[PDB]
Amino acid sequence: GNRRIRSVGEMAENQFRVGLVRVERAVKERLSLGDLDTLMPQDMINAKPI
Amino acid sequence: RLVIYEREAPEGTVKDIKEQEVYMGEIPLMTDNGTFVINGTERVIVSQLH
Amino acid sequence: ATWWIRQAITRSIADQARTIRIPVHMIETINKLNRISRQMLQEMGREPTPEELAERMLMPE
Repeated sequence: GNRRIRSVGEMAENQFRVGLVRVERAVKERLSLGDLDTLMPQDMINAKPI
Repeated sequence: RLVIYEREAPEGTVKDIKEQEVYMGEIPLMTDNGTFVINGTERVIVSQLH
Repeated sequence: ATWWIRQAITRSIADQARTIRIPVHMIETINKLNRISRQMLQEMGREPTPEELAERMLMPE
């Protein structure tokens, strides 16, 4: 009852989450200096990190 | 969705550009039999007990 | 001093920070490639082809 069972789905959920925190620093970081209408939600969020 | 709130609001946005489906990552897919193909080789993720 | 201090840091990092020393022009080239792969990673939806960065970049590619 104190022993819980994980499995692939849960593990991947955690891993994808980690991608989102390390892209988060970037998103805030860019939104730090950003020009108004030039950037879009692409130039910020990367692929390799997530 | 990127929203920018007017500086010294009442909070309202100058412009919000909605970036259509920005691509982040490729997440792996599970076979009909529950294995994954990582590099051309069938792999299982063992459930963990904690 | 900011210019001088900043000049010394970068010029030092470039010079002694690698196990195989590389000329300065080599370093700048590499960074230029990383930048394109950044935009081009998600811009392309997969990632730039090995010859993709070649045309964006001046050189023999």
